[PDB]
Amino acid sequence: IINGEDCSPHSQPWQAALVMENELFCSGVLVHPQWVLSAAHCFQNSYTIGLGLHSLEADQEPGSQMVEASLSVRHPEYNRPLLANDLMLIKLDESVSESDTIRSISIASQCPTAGNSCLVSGWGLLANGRMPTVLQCVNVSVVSEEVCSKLYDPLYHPSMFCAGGGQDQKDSCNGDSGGPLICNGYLQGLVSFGKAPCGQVGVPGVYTNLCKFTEWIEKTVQA
Amino acid sequence: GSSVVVDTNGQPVSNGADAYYLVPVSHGHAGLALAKIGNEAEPRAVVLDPHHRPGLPVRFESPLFINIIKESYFLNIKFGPSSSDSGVWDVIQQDPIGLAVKVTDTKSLLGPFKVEKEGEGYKIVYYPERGQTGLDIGLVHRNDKYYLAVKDGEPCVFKIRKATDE
Ligand SMILES: [Cl-]
Ligand SMILES: [Cl-]
Repeated sequence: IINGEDCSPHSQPWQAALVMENELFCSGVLVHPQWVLSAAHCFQNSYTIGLGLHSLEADQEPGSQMVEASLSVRHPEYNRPLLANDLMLIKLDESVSESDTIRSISIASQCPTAGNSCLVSGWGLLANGRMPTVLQCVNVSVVSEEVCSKLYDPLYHPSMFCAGGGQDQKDSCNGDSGGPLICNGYLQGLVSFGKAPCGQVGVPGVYTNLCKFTEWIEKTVQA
Repeated sequence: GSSVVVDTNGQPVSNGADAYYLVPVSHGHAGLALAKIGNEAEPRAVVLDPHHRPGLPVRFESPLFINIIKESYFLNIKFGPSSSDSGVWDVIQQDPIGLAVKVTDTKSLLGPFKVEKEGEGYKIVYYPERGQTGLDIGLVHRNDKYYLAVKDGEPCVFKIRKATDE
């Protein structure tokens, strides 16, 4: 997260840390008591997931849980076209009890509105190139489909939308992949990809356009 | 595919943030360098040079907001610091080498390389058009130099050493 600040502790209780030998490599978003949504590019054959976290040390976070998952489903059109359809659903080996620090979030059914200010949270790199010790929060604004396709064609696809690129240089960065973009109370996007380096004026990041997938997500969760 | 690329200490190779030596597993005496090819006056081709080890360090970059690299990712590979796009690898037809690894000053959003497990280490594979079929990067001996170039089925195998000696 570039140019953001510590989230208020546990203010993003749907946030999931995917960790590999105790290091975070992606986030995810709890969308049901037994399912975390993440970027398809974060796929692994199995997961250790951290829920209820703020710092990444579970032993220092009352209410947190470190849970195992083996099953995940990438969207069947992931990466056709390249980078597109970037979402997958991870099935937790058991459902979690929701509380005030571990809770799922509803997915937006309407598509993003150009111009709207939204929030992104994650534990990826800061402006100075280091990893933060606690979850970072930043606002970024949805860019219009016209600007997004202009900057990213031929790789712009409507399974994506752009946000950020402002003079304020607020953006996602490496390690933020898979985590949430929240608009107007709902999960609108997942951090996906951008052109390096992060936090360039006039270059927005790209997020999975979840309003396109609500049916697949529901069907997958129910099957 | 879903395999994470690791360095010689077993840690995930980072996405762009760190530099690494590509160390040949059967030619540990040699290292990557730039040399002249055809009639050019500036050295723009990448060779395995017996005089330099561990050679020029590289960075592996993906547009994905993840800080690890998987073998299935399309990657740019580049010499130099992250802030520079002057040592970006591309594969360019050049006689009589063939499809030679060369350095350029422009980067696409998605590069055309993958790093894929091979033998005891990894080979570099070039995907013309970023399609499904990849061509192994191996060595072409010409004019007293060993040029990195396509040699499908005959990859130069490397291990990846984080460049903390600098
Ligand atoms: Cl070594
Ligand atoms: Cl010529």
